[PDB]
Amino acid sequence: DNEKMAALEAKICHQIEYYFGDFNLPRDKFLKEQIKLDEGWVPLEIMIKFNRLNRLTTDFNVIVEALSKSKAELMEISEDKTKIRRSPSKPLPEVTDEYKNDVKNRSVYIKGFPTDATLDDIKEWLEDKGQVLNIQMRRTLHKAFKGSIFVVFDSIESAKKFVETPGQKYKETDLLILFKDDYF
RNA sequence: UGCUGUUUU
Repeated sequence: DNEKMAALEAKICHQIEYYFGDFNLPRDKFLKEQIKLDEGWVPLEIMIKFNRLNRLTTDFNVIVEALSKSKAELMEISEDKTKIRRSPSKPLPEVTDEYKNDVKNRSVYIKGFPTDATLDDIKEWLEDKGQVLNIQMRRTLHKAFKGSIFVVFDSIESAKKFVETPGQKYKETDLLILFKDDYF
């Protein structure tokens, strides 16, 4: 059962690091508010209101233990273990031309998922395909999923590898895979 | 990053 706990804690790490990451934090009004009141410190009481974390755990001890063993070294834990924050060692990148051009060059468009596909289905599908930093499910005005996504890879190398892999499928369907540069 | 809408159409 120590095995299941370790796997649970990896997920908790990944989820919280996403929330405070480069691809969510700057567009996350609710998280931004909480981050201004203390020196970046946000209480665990408030973090467990985030739905994906909430399904993983509501136990403070499990979250604190997860982030202590994390290899990303993004999150710090307060002295009293009640609050977490993004390390002042990891500032948010200034959104420059260089930065956005660098993100664009490793961002990929994929179309051909079923419209009833969930984020968890897509994540499962992307597991062996390279380090992915963001998944954006493209939606209509009324919030129906189109069956296309934008994915941001860690490096152009890992994006290129993926884009150049021949006949990629989601179960049944052939996928259209394009650099976001090539999509309009 | 992105996406979205924006009548001094």
